Amino acid sequence: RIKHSLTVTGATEHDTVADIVLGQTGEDVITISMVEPMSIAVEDMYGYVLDTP
Amino acid sequence: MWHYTSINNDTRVALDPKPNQIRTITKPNTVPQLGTDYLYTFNSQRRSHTLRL
Repeated sequence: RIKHSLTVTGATEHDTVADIVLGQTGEDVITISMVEPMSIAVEDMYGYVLDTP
Repeated sequence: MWHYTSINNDTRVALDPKPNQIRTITKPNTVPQLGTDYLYTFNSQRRSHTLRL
């Protein structure tokens, strides 16, 4: 599953182009959620920072 | 004046597979071997056989 990294320069020239429209994701292929869930360690669950007057 | 907010989007409409992927998610599920997708728990009530796809 390839990731891309796009830039703002190139060797071509665009003018007045179409609006490439897309829709319908589905729920089988692309699932959309949020919290988010994370992954850490074990001892890192327990820590604190003390302040002083 | 709190006016809380939310996101309203059909949850059934966005379940239906694609017309060219509907092939994949039906019969060709013989390649994989289930395992985790369906839900099954057993109680010696008894008896309970809650097998739920």
